[PDB]
Amino acid sequence: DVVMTQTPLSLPVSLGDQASISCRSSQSLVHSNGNTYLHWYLQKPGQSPKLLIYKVSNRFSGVPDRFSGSGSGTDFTLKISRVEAEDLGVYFCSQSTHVPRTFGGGTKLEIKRADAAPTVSIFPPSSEQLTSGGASVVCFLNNFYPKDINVKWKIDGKERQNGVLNSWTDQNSKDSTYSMSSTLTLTKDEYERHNSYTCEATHKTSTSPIVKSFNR
Amino acid sequence: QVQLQQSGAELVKPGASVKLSCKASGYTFTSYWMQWVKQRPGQGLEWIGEISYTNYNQKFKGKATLTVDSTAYMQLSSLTSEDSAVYYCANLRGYFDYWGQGTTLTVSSAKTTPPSVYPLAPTTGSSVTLGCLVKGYFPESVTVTWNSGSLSSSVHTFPALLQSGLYTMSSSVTVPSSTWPSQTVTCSVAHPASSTTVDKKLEP
Ligand SMILES: [Zn+2]
Repeated sequence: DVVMTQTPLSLPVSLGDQASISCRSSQSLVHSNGNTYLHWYLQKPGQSPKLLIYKVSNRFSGVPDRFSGSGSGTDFTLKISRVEAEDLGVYFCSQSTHVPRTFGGGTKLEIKRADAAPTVSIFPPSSEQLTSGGASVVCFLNNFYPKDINVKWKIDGKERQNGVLNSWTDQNSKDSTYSMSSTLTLTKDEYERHNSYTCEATHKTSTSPIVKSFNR
Repeated sequence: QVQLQQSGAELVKPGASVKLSCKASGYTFTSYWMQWVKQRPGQGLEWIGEISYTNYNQKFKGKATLTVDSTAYMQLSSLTSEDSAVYYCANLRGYFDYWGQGTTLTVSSAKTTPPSVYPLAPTTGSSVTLGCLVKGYFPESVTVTWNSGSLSSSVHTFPALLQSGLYTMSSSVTVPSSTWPSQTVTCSVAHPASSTTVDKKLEP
């Protein structure tokens, strides 16, 4: 036990700015031997966590001075001096003063960057998929910012809402933009019955929706 | 340097027991405690135990059973759907912190099923976006590369969604217009559960 709580849960910050992540404990973290075993890790997507700071303010080999830990007893703080795109991920705090060692929930740090409109692309079903009886028509909305975007499928001007799957991408570590795939799947027959397949995206960077279609 | 060699994935039917290993190398095993942590997709991180004088977390009292010795194993017991998470082994001693790659343990009665890979070709522009559609696979864990992985600069891999009991996912890549179809790009999809590896050439 001993619950570690972090605040904030999501922390947006523009490049070059400072970022502060707070972790507080449900009990004092000062061991009877005088050490405070509070630690901070950074978990990047599809990777195990890596240590940044241990025992409140000591850096692990390699970790740059942008990162600094402070705190005492129950309140601890991770500060980042100049956020860089390479810094995005989920920061966790941990304590090993008390058994069982316990972790916090996470503070997903996300970069604030200039607005970007998505670049839509639509692809009709392949011959290969078609010969198997099904037909997925896919649409990619790549490299946009902010993550808020709405996609609409229209089959011959008629809106399609069932059978569509949408997947997002975490903020891209290279340019802080987001991406998304919308996939309308139908049978060969439903597909062969219609003509125009449209992918419409409403994103704030445009008053008028970005549309993309192909006629069969 | 310290290397903690762990299995990549494991699929087991609910109710069975599974024993995950962690091959320690690069250091004298005998000097540091071997820890274990569980992480469920939804971020959360939980400690399970250390070790052959084992010290456990009380919640995982009757689920784990640590053994050792070159290796340290963790045996989980009476698996449920809740038991599907990433399990790591680690040396968490202060300035000495090393984590294994993790072993994804999918607990399911489902049957492994290989992916169907369809190419997605479009036209005009200063660059062209192509992609592949990987559908029908189980369990997750599929890797999609472009040109044996030599094309990485503009690759967006989209998370796997669960459509009708089987996973689906797409990957996209954007190359300059003058290079396609002048040069072919091909996407490689590897589903290890079924020992599948299929390439798909991107033709107009
Ligand atoms: Zn129609």
